[PDB]
Amino acid sequence: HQPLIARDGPHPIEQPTHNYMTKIIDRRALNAAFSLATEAIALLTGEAL
Amino acid sequence: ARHETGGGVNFTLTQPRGNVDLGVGYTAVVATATVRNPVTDMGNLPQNF
Repeated sequence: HQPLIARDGPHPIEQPTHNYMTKIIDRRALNAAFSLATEAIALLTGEAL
Repeated sequence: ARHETGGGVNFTLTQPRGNVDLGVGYTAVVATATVRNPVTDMGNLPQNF
């Protein structure tokens, strides 16, 4: 809401301006890596138990 | 006051007001304190007749 003043001059303000602002947000995406070794797979699975 | 345009309907709201200087004499002082901007650039212009 644009705030207004009634100015002392009788000259016309001609229009007030009241509008809506729309903004597109943005997007980013994060990253990580977890890597496991060869023999660690079979030990969690049970192939080497 | 209602005004009709092709773009839209205008409403203009007015309020008449009046002023009386009550004090016989000086009731108000302006005090000039600081300076911001030499809006006139102090350059060189020749006035051409």
